[PDB]
Amino acid sequence: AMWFSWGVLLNMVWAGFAMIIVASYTANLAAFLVLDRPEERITGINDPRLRNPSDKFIYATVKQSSVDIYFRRQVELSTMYRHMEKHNYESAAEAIQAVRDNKLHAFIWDSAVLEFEASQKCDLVTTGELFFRSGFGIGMRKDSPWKQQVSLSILKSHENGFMEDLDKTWVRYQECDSRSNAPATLTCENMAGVFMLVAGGIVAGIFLIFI
Amino acid sequence: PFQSCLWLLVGLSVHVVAVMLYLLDRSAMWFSWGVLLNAPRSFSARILGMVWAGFAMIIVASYTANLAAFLVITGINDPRLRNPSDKFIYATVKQSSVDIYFRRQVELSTM
Amino acid sequence: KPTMSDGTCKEEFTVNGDPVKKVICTGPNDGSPRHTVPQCCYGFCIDLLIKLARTMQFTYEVHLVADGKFGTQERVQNSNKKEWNGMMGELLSGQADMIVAPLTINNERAQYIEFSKPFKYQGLTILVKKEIPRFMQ
Amino acid sequence: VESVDPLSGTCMRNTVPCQKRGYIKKCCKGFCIDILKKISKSVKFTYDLYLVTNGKHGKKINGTWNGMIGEVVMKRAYMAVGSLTINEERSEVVDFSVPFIETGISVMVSLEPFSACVWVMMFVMLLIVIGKAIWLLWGLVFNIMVSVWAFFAVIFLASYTANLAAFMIQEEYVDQVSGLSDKKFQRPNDFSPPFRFGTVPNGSTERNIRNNYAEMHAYMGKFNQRGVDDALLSLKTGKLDAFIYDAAVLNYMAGRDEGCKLVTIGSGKVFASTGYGIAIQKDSGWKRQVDLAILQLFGDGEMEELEALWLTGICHVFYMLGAAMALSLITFISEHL
Amino acid sequence: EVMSSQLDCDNMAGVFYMLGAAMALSLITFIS
Amino acid sequence: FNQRGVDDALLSLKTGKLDAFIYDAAVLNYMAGRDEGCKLVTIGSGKV
Ligand SMILES: *[C@@H]1O[C@H](CO)[C@@H](O[C@@H]2O[C@H](CO)[C@@H](O[C@@H]3O[C@H](CO[C@H]4O[C@H](CO[C@H]5O[C@H](CO[C@H]6O[C@H](CO)[C@@H](O)[C@H](O)[C@@H]6O)[C@@H](O)[C@H](O)[C@@H]5O)[C@@H](O)[C@H](O)[C@@H]4O)[C@@H](O)[C@H](O)[C@@H]3O)[C@H](O)[C@H]2NC(C)=O)[C@H](O)[C@H]1NC(C)=O
Ligand SMILES: *[C@@H]1O[C@H](CO)[C@@H](O[C@@H]2O[C@H](CO)[C@@H](O[C@@H]3O[C@H](CO[C@H]4O[C@H](CO)[C@@H](O)[C@H](O)[C@@H]4O)[C@@H](O)[C@H](O)[C@@H]3O)[C@H](O)[C@H]2NC(C)=O)[C@H](O)[C@H]1NC(C)=O
Ligand SMILES: N[C@@H](CCC(=O)O)C(=O)O
Repeated sequence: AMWFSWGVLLNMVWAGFAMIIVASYTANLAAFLVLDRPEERITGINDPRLRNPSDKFIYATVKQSSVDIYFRRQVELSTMYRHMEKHNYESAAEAIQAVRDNKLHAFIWDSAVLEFEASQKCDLVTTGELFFRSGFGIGMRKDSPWKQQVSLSILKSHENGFMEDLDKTWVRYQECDSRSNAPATLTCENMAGVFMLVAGGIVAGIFLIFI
Repeated sequence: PFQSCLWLLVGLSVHVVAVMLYLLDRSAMWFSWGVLLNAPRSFSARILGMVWAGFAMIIVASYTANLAAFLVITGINDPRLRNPSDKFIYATVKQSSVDIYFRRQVELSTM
Repeated sequence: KPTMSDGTCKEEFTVNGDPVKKVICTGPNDGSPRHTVPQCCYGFCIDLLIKLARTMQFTYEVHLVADGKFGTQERVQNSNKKEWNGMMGELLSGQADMIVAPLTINNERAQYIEFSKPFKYQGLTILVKKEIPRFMQ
Repeated sequence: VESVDPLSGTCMRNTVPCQKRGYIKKCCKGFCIDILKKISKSVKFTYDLYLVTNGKHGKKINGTWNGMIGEVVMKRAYMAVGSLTINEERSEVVDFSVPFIETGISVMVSLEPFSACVWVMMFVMLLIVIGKAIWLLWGLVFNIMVSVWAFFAVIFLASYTANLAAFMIQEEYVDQVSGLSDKKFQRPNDFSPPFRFGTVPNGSTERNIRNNYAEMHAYMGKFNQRGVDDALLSLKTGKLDAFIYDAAVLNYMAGRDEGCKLVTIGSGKVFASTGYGIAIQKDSGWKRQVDLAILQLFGDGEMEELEALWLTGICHVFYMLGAAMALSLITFISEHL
Repeated sequence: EVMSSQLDCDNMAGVFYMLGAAMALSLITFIS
Repeated sequence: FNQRGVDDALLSLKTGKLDAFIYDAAVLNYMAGRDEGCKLVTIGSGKV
């Protein structure tokens, strides 16, 4: 009866309960892999942790920067500005290093930079939403013909694949990856533990149940 | 999924597997259909039978996974209401509180 | 990147075999004593500057910002005088002739200095540290 | 452009009046309309809006233009608002404002779970537990001390299914275009079924494609279609594979569609990065104030609101067996050794 | 809402109900 | 079983000294919406 039970379990009513236990095991193993942990992330600038910040969630930006100006000259961004104006860093590097060393909870900055830091570092991920769709330009002193020349040159640069190659050799040159598709493959650690347990039981069985 | 394409492909591959097994031996049908639906031993083609069992297990796993995959207005701020047309017709009760709500409001004119 | 022993940049190529160019850029070495030393600038804005120098034939002397910021206006120490600090602060003072850098095009800065067509249509997002990943029946 | 209100005889709602040529009255709304109203309320100037009756966006016939740009350079209209792509060509005769909407050229088309160590660990465990022993161990892996090894194998099956499902819920593969730097569009006659893709004539995308890749414009010379909606319907029908068109328009069209089958190429990348703008008279005095106005709209954040008001969207094995046959041929060579 | 299922340790849950029905069937098969 | 302080009661519920907590609807909804983690939740779909 032992060989029958252990044979049916490890592959009429007992076979039904065995098939049910196997199906339940497979279903639970699928549910504990296809899904994920409770959602905990920043949904953009409209996130409640930024609207009414505290000592728990500390976020800022680069001191004396475009973000600083953006948060400055606006009435509905008064609280956020008042909050950031006490944690701002002198450079972007120190801020990234801060949010990397778990000093900051968030860091407002350019997408062309933050999405680049998510390409050269898997521990740093950009937020959800995107605001202030501006752009980077060439600084020109007052009204100068060099402004028109440079602007025409940039227009001609975008006209072809110059900026495309400039992006493919600097921006698109990502070293890391994107975990948008979270369950990539099965962890080898679990299979290692299963192999350890199986080989252990097989060893103990070959040392006891053998003779 | 994949309709009768992958089905007839796996079927022709099964017939080719039985043909290759019969060519390696000199029964095969019972082995192929037996391994596929869950039987000569050895015959210098047992490895091909193991590979066929692997392909069968992969087929079963793929079928189960695909069977599990093919089984398992955003409010007032919906774009279908912000800029309506003759396709998305919506309204309310004439001379009601909703009517009053949408009436006296500058940003709720269009609706 | 810091210069070599004889003031030069290591000709490092790309993965495809592209010789990345570099230009000598004088700036600060590093609660912080003032010190001006030449360094090696290389990247997007540098290649773009090389392209602009290729199109419009003009010699250039690349240098870094005296401070660590970009360009924001601020009140003076006295008499309430609006003065810009940063790269724009150097551009208005004549210390610089052109700003080739991640310079956001906004309304406040445009009222003093002119901007060209956006060579990088970026935006403003948030950077957050990722969470914890890391036969058990 | 919506028709005027027949219940009054004039333009209704928050729409602005615009003529269309001997000209009839028509109401105008949308994104660039709100932008125009905002900058008219900022720069403070009265404006007479009207639809162009000579061409569309802007092209170059012989030596003169025949679009909105032509309407500007011929002193027939001071400014030009709407979907107008900025390039080096148009910016030569007229001027452009700071881009309020970023766009460009884009296209809109219609064993993995098991780790590499798992395959070696299974073969190593089968080697430890020969002759028929290997066949029994590998046979029990699929579908009395071996019983335990069966139990584990059962688990190994469960995971092999579970993970697979996960691997089916993770990866979202699609027939994405390999870009403009690919041979998939540079050589449509190379493959067996000729990829049918085209664009609109007299456009900025058509003027940029012919100046970046002659082959594209050469092949799309007969694959060109008139009308964006007609092109979309051609995509839905099956007479057209992909569509090369403006980025913003394609994004909105992908966001707002009768169904949800159409989608931009890739995650949302755009070749030839540019942006919409406002074409005004060359060497004018409004360029400065207009730029300051639009940038003020950027700083205020109203641009995001207007982008969420109008541009808002509602959408968005056997080969291994063949290798076993090669392994069977290698095993057939050892049998006759 | 992703975790592990243990089906608790109280009341009349699954499997045990099937074992009970099998016990009743066995009671009807042993008394026959 | 009366407890003083809403935060203390929530901390007691997170500790295990309190099974449930009967309190104002809005405060509990906000507290469940915004917390240190995502463990606390209102009874039912949102009945009051
Ligand atoms: C993108 O941009 C391109 C252009 O850049 C657009 O293409 C134009 O599209 C329009 C609309 O489809 C085309 O116009 C069509 O033409 C066809 C065929 O021609 C019709 O009209 C001609 C008239 O020309 C003849 O006659 C004149 C003069 O007539 C007589 O008297 C003259 C003086 O009194 C004398 O000088 C003449 O000698 C003559 O005796 C001649 O000058 C000319 O040589 C011709 O003989 C008729 O002859 C035809 O029978 C026919 O009716 C029409 O069928 C259509 O109705 C429409 O009018 C235009 O040709 C296109 N141009 C080009 C260059 O392609 C695209 O449409 C744009 N795309 C989008 C999406 O907007
Ligand atoms: C970053 O910038 C800093 C600038 O503030 C750099 O600091 C400087 O570093 C140098 C190198 O160590 C310091 O030492 C200098 O040495 C020279 C040489 O004279 C000596 O050697 C001769 C023999 O050759 C000997 O006969 C003399 O008696 C001296 O012993 C001196 O002339 C200088 O005065 C100086 O001592 C500098 O002191 C230091 N400058 C400052 C202002 O601190 C720093 O090196 C830079 N870092 C990098 C990585 O480049
Ligand atoms: N945006 C283009 C028209 C649309 C297109 O060519 O994709 C223009 O202004 O010329």
